[PDB]
Parts: sequence; C-alpha cells; structure tokens
Amino acid sequence: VSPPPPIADEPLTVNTGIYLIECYSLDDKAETFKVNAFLSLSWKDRRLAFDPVRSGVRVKTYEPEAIWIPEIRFVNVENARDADVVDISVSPDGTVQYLERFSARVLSPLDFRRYPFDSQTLHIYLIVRSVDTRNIVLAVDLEKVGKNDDVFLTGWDIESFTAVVKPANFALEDRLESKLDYQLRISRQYFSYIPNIILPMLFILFISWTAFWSTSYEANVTLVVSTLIAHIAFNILVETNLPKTPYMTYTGAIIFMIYLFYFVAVIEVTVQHYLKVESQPARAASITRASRIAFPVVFLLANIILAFLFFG
Amino acid sequence: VSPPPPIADEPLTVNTGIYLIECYSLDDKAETFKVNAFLSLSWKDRRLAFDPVRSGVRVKTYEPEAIWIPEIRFVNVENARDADVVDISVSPDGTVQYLERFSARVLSPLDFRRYPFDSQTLHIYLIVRSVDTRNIVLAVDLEKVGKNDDVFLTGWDIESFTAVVKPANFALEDRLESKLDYQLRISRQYFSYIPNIILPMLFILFISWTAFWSTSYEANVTLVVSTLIAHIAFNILVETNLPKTPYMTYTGAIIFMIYLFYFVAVIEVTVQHYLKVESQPARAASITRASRIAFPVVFLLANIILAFLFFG
Amino acid sequence: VSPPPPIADEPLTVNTGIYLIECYSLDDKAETFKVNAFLSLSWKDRRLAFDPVRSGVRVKTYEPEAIWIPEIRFVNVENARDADVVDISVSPDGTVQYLERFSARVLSPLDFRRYPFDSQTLHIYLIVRSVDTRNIVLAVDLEKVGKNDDVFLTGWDIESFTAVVKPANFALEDRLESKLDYQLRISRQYFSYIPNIILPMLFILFISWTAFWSTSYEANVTLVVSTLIAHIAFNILVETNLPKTPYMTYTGAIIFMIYLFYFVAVIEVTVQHYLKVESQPARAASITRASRIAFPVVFLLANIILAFLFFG
Amino acid sequence: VSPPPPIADEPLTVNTGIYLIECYSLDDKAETFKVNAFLSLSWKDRRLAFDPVRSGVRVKTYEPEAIWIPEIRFVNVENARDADVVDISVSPDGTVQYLERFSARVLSPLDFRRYPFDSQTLHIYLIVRSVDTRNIVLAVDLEKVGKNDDVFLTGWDIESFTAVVKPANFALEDRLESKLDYQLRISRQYFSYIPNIILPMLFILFISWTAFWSTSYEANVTLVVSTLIAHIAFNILVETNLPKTPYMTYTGAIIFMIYLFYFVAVIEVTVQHYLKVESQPARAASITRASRIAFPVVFLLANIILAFLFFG
Amino acid sequence: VSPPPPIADEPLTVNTGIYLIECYSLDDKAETFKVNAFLSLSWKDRRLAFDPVRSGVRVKTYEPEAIWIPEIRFVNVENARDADVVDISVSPDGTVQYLERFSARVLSPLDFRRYPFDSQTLHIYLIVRSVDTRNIVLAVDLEKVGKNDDVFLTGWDIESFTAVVKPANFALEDRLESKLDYQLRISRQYFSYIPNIILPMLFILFISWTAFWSTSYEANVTLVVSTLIAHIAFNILVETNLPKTPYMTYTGAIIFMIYLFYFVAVIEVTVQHYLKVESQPARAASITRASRIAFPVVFLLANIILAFLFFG
Repeated sequence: VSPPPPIADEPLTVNTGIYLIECYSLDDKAETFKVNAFLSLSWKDRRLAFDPVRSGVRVKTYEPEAIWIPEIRFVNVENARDADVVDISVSPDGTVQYLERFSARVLSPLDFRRYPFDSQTLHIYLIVRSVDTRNIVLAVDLEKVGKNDDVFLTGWDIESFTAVVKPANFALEDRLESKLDYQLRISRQYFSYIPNIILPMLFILFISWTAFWSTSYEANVTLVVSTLIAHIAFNILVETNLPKTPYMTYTGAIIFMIYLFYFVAVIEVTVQHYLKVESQPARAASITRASRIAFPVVFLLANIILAFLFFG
Repeated sequence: VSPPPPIADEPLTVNTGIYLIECYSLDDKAETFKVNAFLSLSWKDRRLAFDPVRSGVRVKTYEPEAIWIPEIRFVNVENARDADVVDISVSPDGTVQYLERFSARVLSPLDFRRYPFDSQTLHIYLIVRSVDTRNIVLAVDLEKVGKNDDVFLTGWDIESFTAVVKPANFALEDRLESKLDYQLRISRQYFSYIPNIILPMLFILFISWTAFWSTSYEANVTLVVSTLIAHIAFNILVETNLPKTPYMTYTGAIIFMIYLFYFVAVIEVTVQHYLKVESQPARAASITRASRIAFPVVFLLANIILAFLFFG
Repeated sequence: VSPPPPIADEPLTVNTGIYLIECYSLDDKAETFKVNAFLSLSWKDRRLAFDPVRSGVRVKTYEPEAIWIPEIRFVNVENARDADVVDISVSPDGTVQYLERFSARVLSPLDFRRYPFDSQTLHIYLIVRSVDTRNIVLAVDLEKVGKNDDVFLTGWDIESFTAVVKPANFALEDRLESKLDYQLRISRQYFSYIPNIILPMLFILFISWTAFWSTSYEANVTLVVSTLIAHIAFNILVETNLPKTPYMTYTGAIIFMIYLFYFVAVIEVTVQHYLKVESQPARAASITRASRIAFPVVFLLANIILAFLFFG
Repeated sequence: VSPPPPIADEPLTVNTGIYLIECYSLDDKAETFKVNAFLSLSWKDRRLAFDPVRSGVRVKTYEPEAIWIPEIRFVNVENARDADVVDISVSPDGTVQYLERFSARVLSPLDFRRYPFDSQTLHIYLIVRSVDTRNIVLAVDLEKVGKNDDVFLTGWDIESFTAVVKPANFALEDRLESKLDYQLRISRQYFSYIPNIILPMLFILFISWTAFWSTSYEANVTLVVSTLIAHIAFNILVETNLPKTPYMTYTGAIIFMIYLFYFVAVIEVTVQHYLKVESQPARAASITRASRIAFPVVFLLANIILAFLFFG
Repeated sequence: VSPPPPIADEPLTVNTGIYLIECYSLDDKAETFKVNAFLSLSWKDRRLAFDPVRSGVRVKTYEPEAIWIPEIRFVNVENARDADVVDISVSPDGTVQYLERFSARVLSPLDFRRYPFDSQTLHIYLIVRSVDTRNIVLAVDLEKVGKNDDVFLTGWDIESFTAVVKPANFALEDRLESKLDYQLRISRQYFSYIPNIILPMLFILFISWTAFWSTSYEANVTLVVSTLIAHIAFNILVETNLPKTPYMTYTGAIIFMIYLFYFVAVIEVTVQHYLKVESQPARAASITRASRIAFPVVFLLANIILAFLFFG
C-alpha cells in the first residue's frame, strides 16, 4: 500500500493516545522500567474512503496489510516494541481507528535523594517518520489517553498521566520538531518504612545512650561497642533493599550522623573513666550529668537541620 | 483460508478450555508466574463440512494452514504465547477439535499480608478478535477445562480451577464484551514455617527474659545485648526468603513488637541497677519480681490482639 | 514431501534413541535442568526405496527437505528444542538413520528430603504426532540409547539410563497412548558435606557444652550466648547453598534440635546460678554433675531417632 | 541494488559520525557496557544522482531497499547491532544522509586500581567491508560526532568524545587498514565515597585505639576484639558494591594495613598485661605512653607512602 | 549452489584456523564461558576457478550465496553460533579465503582443586558434515590459528593456543573420525589472593593463640570465642567469591584444620582452668608452657603435609 496523496497541502494530523494497562519492574540499578499498555492511532484518510455508502454504514474491518499504517518509533527504548494488533476498525466517513498492545523497556532517569519521601516522573517519547507526500504533525487528544485505574505497580500511587508537544531539540534533526512527551507522576508509600527502618535504629541508639546512668567501665564499654556492632548489622540488613546510589542521600547522612554520635559517646566514656582513675570524681560526675541532656538535644537539632536542608 | 460465512445470523460460539500441565516460577518481586498448559478450541463449522459421507466416518486430520483457526489473545501477558499445535482432528459432522501447548508469562497481582497463612487467586484473561462475517461470543464448557492433578508447584495446593464470563470493561472497547476469566485458587503450606522461623525467635526471646532472675548488672547487660544481636542476625537470615513488601505485614509487626520488648527490657534492667546503686533494694526487688509476670502476659495479649486485627 | 503410503495395514514403528552428551545447570528453585544430547531416529520406509541397486550400495546422503522426517514433541519442556541436524544417511535397503543435536530445558520434579544422602530420577517424555496414512507406534531399541560416559554434571554420579513405554494417561487424548519415558538416575556425592557442615556444628556445640565444668556465671553466660551467635552465623553461611525447601528436611530438624539444646542449656545454667545464690550448693553440684552425662546421651539418642525416622 | 561504479579511480570516502543518546549498565564483572546511540553515514554518490533538476530541489526521501547502504561492522561487540533506520534523506546534489538508532553491547577493558579516584576510557571499533568496485577508506567528520549532553550514566562525568584513524593491526588482514577508534573518557564522582566508607573505618580504628588510656585487661580485650569484629562486618558490607578484582587495589592495601594494625595492637596489649602481671609497672607505663604517639604517626606515614606509591 | 565435483578421488582438505578476539564470562557454577573470535576457512576449489585470466589478477569478492561454503558445527555448545561474515575473497588461482566473527557459549569442564594455584585447559571441538561428492578431512594450518595477544580475560594469563586432530570416538559415528581439538591453557594470578585471604586468617589465629600467656579464665574465654566468631564471619565473606565446589579443596581443608585448632584451644583452656580450680598449679603451668611451642609447630607441620598431599 501507499500513503494517501495530498489534497490541499493540509498537514496530516495523527491523534495519538496511550492507554496504560500494567506498569511493573521498576529496576533502579539499571534505571529502567517495563510497561505494558495500549496505543490508539487515528489519522485523516480523506480521498481514500472505504465504501462510504449510507446503506453500508457497518463498521469496516481491515488487516495490517490493507492500508497505510503510520510508523511511530520510541526514542528512549532498548529495542523495538512488540506490536500486537488487536483490531483495525474504520468508519465509512473516513476516520480510522487502530488499537494494539505493546510491552517495551523504557529508559528514564530516577533521583533517589529524599528517598523515603521522593516523587518520580517517567517520560516516554514518540517520533513519527517523515513521508514524501505531506509533512505529518503529531497531535494529542484528551479522550484516548488515560489509564485503567488498576495499575498493579505496588509501592507507588499514580497522580496524573498527561501529554504535551515539544521540539525535537536534536543536533541531527532536519525537519522533525513534533515529538510527544508522556509524563507519568508517581509517589512512594512511606508508611511501612518508618516501623521497618527508623524506629529500630532509634531504639538501638537509645540503648547505647543508657550508659550515661552507669559507672561500671566494663559494662559501659560492652554496651557501647555491642550497640555499634548491632548498628552495623542493621545497616547491612537495610542495604539489601536500598538501591545503589553514587551520591549523598538523607538516609546516608543519618547513618553517618549515627556513626559520629557513637564515636563521641566512646570518647565521653573514655574521658569519664580516665578522670575516675585519676581521682577527680566531681568533674566526672558533672560531665556525665551534662551528657544526659547534651546528647538528645544535639541529636534532635542535627536531625532538624538535615531535614530542613534536604527538604527546602 | 477464510472464516465461515454466516447462515442465519446465528452468533458463532467458540467453546474454550484450558488444561493445566505445569505451574512453576511464582516470582514475587516481579509479581509474575510462568504457566505451561494445553488449550482446547471447538467452534461450529456448519456449511463447511469435510467429507460428511457415512462411509468416511474416519476422523479427519488437518494442518494449521487448512482451515480458519480462531485468533485468541491473552491480555495479562508480557508477550505472545509460544503456540505448539499438537493435533487438529475434526469429525465428519462438522465439530472441530483443536489442541496445542503454550508457555507464557502471566501478570497477576499478589497480596502478602497474612503471609504465613495467605491464599492467592491467579487470573488469566482471553480476548477473541472480531470478524466481518458474524460476531463471535466466547463460551465455557465444563468438560475440557481442568487440571492433570499432578501440578508440581511446590509449597502450594490447588483448590479449584473454574472459569466465568465477564464484560470487557475497557474504555477503548467498541463491541467486544465477552472476555473470559480463569481463576486458580492456591493455598500455602505453613507447616515448616513454624519450626523454621517462629520457634527460634521465641527461644531467643525467652533466653533474653531469663535475666529477671539474676542480679549481676554485667551479666544482665551481656545477656540482653547479645540476644539483641542474635535477633538481628536471625532477622537477616529470615529476610532472605521473604519477598520485598512495601506495606505492613504480620511478620513485620511481630518483629517490631520484639524490638520494642527488647528496648523495654533494657530500660527495666537499667532502672533496677540504678535503684540498687542508690541503695533502695526493696523497690528493685519489687520491680524485678513484677516484671517476671508482666512481660509474658503482655506479650501474649499483644500477640492475640495482632492476630485478631490481621485475621478479622 | 509426503509420509509413506500404507502397504498392508502394518503400523509404522519408529525406533527412538537418545545419546547424552552434556548434563548441566540443575536449578533447584526453578526445578529445571538443561540437557544437551543427541537423538537417533530410524523408521521403516518400504515401498519408497532410494536407488536399491546393488552397484549403488553406497550410503545415500540426503537433506532435511528430502524425505518425510517424523515429528516428535517433548511434553515437559518450556519451549521447542533447538534442532541441529548433523547427518541423514539411509542405506539402499530402506532403513533410514537420522542424527541431530538439541539443547532444551526439562521440567522434572525434585525431592530434597534426605538432602545430604538423596537420589533423584529425571524424566523425559516423547510424543509422536498422528498421521492420516497409518497409526505410528513408538518403539525403543537398546543399542542407540546410551551415554558418552563423560557427563560433566559435577556433584552427581549416573547409575543407569533406560527407557520404557507407558500410556499417555491424558484427559484430552483421542488415540495416542504410546508415550516414551526416559529415566535418568543420579546420586549425590556426600563426602565433602560432612567436613563442610556437620563437624563445625558439632565443634561449636561441644564448645557450648564445655560450660558444665565451670562455676563463673558471667563466663558461662558469655560462652553459651556467644556460641548461640556463632551457630546463627554458621546457619546463615549454610543457607547460601541449600535450596529453598517449603517442607521439613533432615538438616532443618537437626538445626531445630540444636536450638532446643541451646535453650535447655541456658535454662540449666540459670537454675544452677539461682541455686548457688540461694545457697544450696549440694543441689547445684548434683545438677551440674548430672548434666555432663545427660546432654550427650540425649543428643545421641535424638539423632538416632531422627535418622531412623527419615531413613526408614 | 549495486554499489556505485568507479569514475576516476578515486577512493570512496565515507564520513562516519556517532551521536550518543544513552549510556548505561556499566557491568564490571563482565567488563561490558550497553550503549544506545545514533549513527550518521554520508558517502559520495556521484554518477548516480537522484533527479538533480533545480525545480526538484526538494529533499529526496528513500527506503533502505532503494540504494546501496554501506556495510559497517563493530569489532568489540557480542552480536550484531539492532539497526533501526530513522530517515534516509539525500539532496539532489548527490550527497546522501543516513540516520539510525542501535543498542549493542560493547566489550571494553576496565582498570580498577586507584578505584575511588579512577578514570576510564571506552573504545568502539568500526570496520567497513571491502567491495569489488573501488577500495573504501573511512573518514571522520567533526560535525556529526558528538553527544546530547544529557547522558544519564550516573556516577560518571563525560570529559570528551573524539575519534581517530588507526591501522587494523590484524594478523588475518589482507587490505583493510582503516579502522576507526571512538574514545569516551569518563571520571568517577568520589564525593559520597568518603563519608560512605572512609570515615566510619577511621572512627572504628580510633575507638580501638582508645584502649591505650586504660588498664583493665578485660576491658582492653573486649574493646580490641569487638572492634575487630565490627571491622570485619563493615568490610563485608563494603564488599557488596566493590567489583571482583583479581589484583591489588588501594582499598585492599588499606584494609590489609588495618588488619596489621589490629594485630599489633593485640600484641601490645598482651605485652603490657604480661609485664603488669610480672610486676614491672615502669616498663608497662613507658610502653603504653609511647604507643599513644607511635600508632597514629606510623599510620599516617604508611598512608602517605601508599598514596604516593599508588598515585605516582 | 552445489559442492565441487570430484576430480581424481582426492579427499577435500579444508584448512581451519581460529583467531581469538575476546574471552570473557568464565562462569564457574554453570561451567561455561563465552568466547568471541574469528574463523578462517580455506578449501581446495579446483575445476571451479573464478576468472583465472592473468589480466584479471584482481582479488575476486563474493557473497555467502555465491559458492559452496563448507558447513562446520561445534560439539560442546548450547546453540548454533551467530555467524557474521566479514569478507569472502578468493584468488584467481582457486584458493578461497573466508572470514567471519562468532560469539558462542562453550561447555568445558573445570577442576578447582589446588584452587589458588590452579591451571585450566579449555577445549573446542569442530565437526564437518559429510557430502555426497567426496569425503572431507579437516586439516590444521599453523599460520591462521592464533590470538590477538590482547585478550581481556582478567585474572588469567594465556600460555599457548594449539590444535590437533583426534578421532571422533562417538558410538553413533558412521564415517566421521576427523574432529578438531583446540586447547587453550590459562593460569590464575594468585598474587592478590594471599593478602586478600591468607594473611587475615593467620592474624586472627595468632590473636586467638595469644591466650596462652594469660591466666584470666574470663579473658581467655572471651578471646577464643570471639576469635571463633570472627573466623566464621571471615569465612562467610570469603565464600562470596569462591565457586560452589562439591568436592574437597585446599582452602576447605585449611578451614577445617583451623576449626579443629580452635576446638583444641578451647579444650586446653578448659583443662587449665579446671586444674587451677582443683589447686594443682604446677601441672597447669607446665601445660600452658608446653602449648605455646606445641601449637605453632603442629600447625606448620600439618600445613606442610597438606601442601605436599595436594601438590604431589
């Protein structure tokens, strides 16, 4: 088949719409995610009507090798999509309707700062090949684009799914400047993360801090060092689900602060024991009474400062 | 070949039946599972008989490129199934029998709350393409649908395998409203999970609780903190088989409760030691006698409350 | 080409033989294993001789698209095998010889109870398609079936490789009842498992038991709890190679027994310390003298009972 | 189609240009990396003009099966690239422009010494097949080669992207000596590595060193050995992201030095305790006062020597 | 096309040569390795010259579908190789030159005893299909076979790359007895393994042995048991890179010996404490003085015996 011939130099407008079905496999190390969805195409096909007789008002059904199907390519994909044509129904007026299912892998960038309370935005880009009959300009219709409201992407909630028109902005472009940008906004559910991670760390830190009400040097050493070992083990456990991040993060800053606090506690215990051995009990008592109030207040202030710095 | 022509506007009814062979690879992180099974198709083929002579009562054998094979697509799959035609035998009356083997990947949602005692339900959806001769409506026959009763899906037991008819409920539909829903019910075998997980945790918790019959502060500290380290290590071991779950779970609630109990035990030991140092032995003795009864009763009540909350 | 026409209603007998080459990748979580082997086919081809002249006694060489190659399908495979025809030589008498190499994935069930001393049996099923000329019945010849005696499946030893005839036993069958069952028996080499796993656990348990010859409560607590931590760490190390098993196992029973023994030892130490504090040294001495003989004998008896229960 | 015939024995010069789009999946164990990019081809096509009429100054659009597309193969790839032709536009003058998108896997060597502060250089090699019309020599144009400046390769920064001409230097070559070498320079961002790895190790080492201000043998033993256990656990945590390296590395040297320092500290503590037991307190006091200054200075000098050795 | 006809019953000799390019992905669990290399073919093609005119001394260039390309199959591969023809140049004399690039997966057996100082030998087998014109016998030429001397297989060094002729030795053979065996010898670089594994284990063992110069039972117990825990953790760390080996190994024997030494040290400490409690200090002093010399000498002798046993 051949593309429709021009009529009055009117640009060929193709209305594109993506209907989401399933979103899954949000890989973080590879920064990829697999998507399975539909695709709706509807282009003007005047001067090439298919039996427009009023007595033949029945919807015309055709095959892929019957008329010119426009060629649309995805930019940020690893390979060509698996096209699965479902139905091709065209009204006798001339408007063609096309539906298919595809499952491709999309390359989109992900930022994991503000990890426990982050929001992501996925992008899908579409490019239509040029033709020798008349330039084709992509248009977005708000009726076909949408989602089934049953996306099984666990751990995230979908806020919106829109599409706009943007220039190609490619150094190798010649005439194509009508790419499409589909934006999907998701938000992470952070309810379980608090009891899963934050509270046990605070409990271990408080258990370590309980050494300021004691005097036995051996008991204090055992408490502090064993709590440090427990903290290291819990960090090893936490690192299993956390993705590899080659930049600073809120959780990493918190962990570093906890390490610093453990070091300061060790120093304080050593100083207290040294003073007690050197037989200056008044200074040791004053230091150990001051630390009980000094540590929690400084910890809270540092946490507030870090939260303000990382969340505006 | 071409689809059979209409006769008296009677809708073409296709009887579909899936015969399970092997179910395996129940991936939880991807929320997928691979299935290998048969597929039986039988559609009315009147006015296109194949030598209906009584002397030719022998069963007719044909090839895939001999007659019109109906096109059936799966909705919740990553890609097209691997069709492997086994036999195509049609009686001289006109009824056609079709059998094939396929191995596709199915996308079905899985809930892991009530994890150790959960029950899952897998869904498979079928859609038949429309044709220009007469609308095709899917029908389910109870004879062909079934299982070999030798499914090697370890860790689960199959209760039933039924199929019903449901509307398409798609925003892009035009006339298709005859999707099929195959429901597979499975139940997890929880016998080994008790000795594998629950009992060692209780043993470690009781070992930690054995510190209420002692008076040595160093011994109590060693017991409690080392049992905390052992609990963390056992949690790390348990997390290997548990799937990633971005929501609350019964096991997670139990683990959080155990952490809270460890923290409370540390606080109680510290208070007892502080009282003994401050030379008020009566209060310390009363507290340490009360705790022996207080801890197990509160633990049992909390476990009962959690079980009632998570299991209706 | 076309299948040979019938002569005197004699069923077409096809002699099948599988020659193993390489067996590898015995996946346990997926319960699969990849096999690379040969395949020998020899069927009667009378009335379709290929130059049976005595002066042309030279062996005839043909291509896959020269004569009718029988179609054989594997039942317990994920997808169609990769057929690689090596040679097709047919004698002038009429007997055809066919050889090819394939590498498919086989789905076979594996039982891991009696794990360290278990024996497995792999099954491969073959089905021949029916034809419209004369029913084909599969036959097994003992000359072509065999192995190269150089199977590189490490950790296992091959005992036998036989094949028998069994009914199809399928609910969807029509006339096919001549499936083939190839049985491969393997045995696990358990020599290294003893020094790799069993002996260190016994050493740690004995180190824990060395606390019955001491009196220091702090030393006994340290010994027992630190040995418990070491046991947990060693269990974590062991779990790396052990496959996921959703049912009871000999090793799991042994580990549970070890946990129970640790708990009993903790209870005994606590009771001894409580008696010593309450100033009844005779009873404590009697208990600590009795335990030294009680623990090893009970451990040995329990191990004997478990071995008898799990090994008939 | 056929390649253009020669005119005046002038070698056919093909201008090649690669436009990067996405670089990702820098696998270290396999020493591979996947690249998705464009490819620009422009070759002289005189004597085969495509309607050079001035009134037909419109850009000519063709298909892959319209003219001779030069064949270019990649040397260091696992398999053939996935060619995805985007547009083929040729001016009426005779110059042809070709654009396509490919996603292949490149085999390039990676050196991980100087790991935290290393710089890598990736290579891509191109070879053009010989033809029977006239020898083809590859040329590099500086306009088409480039990058989109939006490479999402996290953890690295791109410095330059150039290309040069080099001899084939193959033992099997006959006449081809015009391979192309595309060099991509990247640098690792080392900011987060310092707080993620280096500082906690120093904190643990200092905590271990705090035992020189004490006299309790049990407390010193507990401190040193528990810090050794914590160091081993932290090394286990660090090894998760570090790639497998079968040669010496800066981090490995640092870890070995830390182990040696722990051993020396254990020896010093044992010697001090032995002297105190043997009742020579002056020597023990002198040794424990000297060690406080000896250890940090030696550690700093050793670190400086290692840094100078590994960084010129 | 058709194979060349026979001339004087002279066997067709094909000179084969493999030129290595990249060797990588030496998987140990699967016992496989991927290889990317060239392949040179040169067979006698007399009586089918391609314009042998002296004025046409120019090298003839052809396509794969121009002449008979001999069929060569690999025996120990999972699937057919990815053939990528580079150039087909034939001199007017009659000798044909063929070059291509392939990337297949090879199944070769690997022995990991003597692991840290082992040497491997990889094998590649080639089989040529028989033809009905004249028997083909494979020959090896020493000029085309070779390597680029730039193999990026890290951790190994290539010593030689030769090829010989061997009989097929297959039970299903008919006339083919001319298989080719390509042997690749590699040696592991063991420099980094010593500081990465061996020395920390010796340091931990010596730290454990430092308990023979002390008398505090609690300190000795803490030292020995905590060093045992550290040894278990280090073994867990080591097991990450070590491949799964279902047979005895030098490293496994060393680890078992270390466990036995830890057990003996625990027994000695317990005996010394029991004697001191029973008030026989002379015997305890004699035992603890003897052990200091007994342990290192026995350890060295056992290591020497193990090395002699495992290395001839």
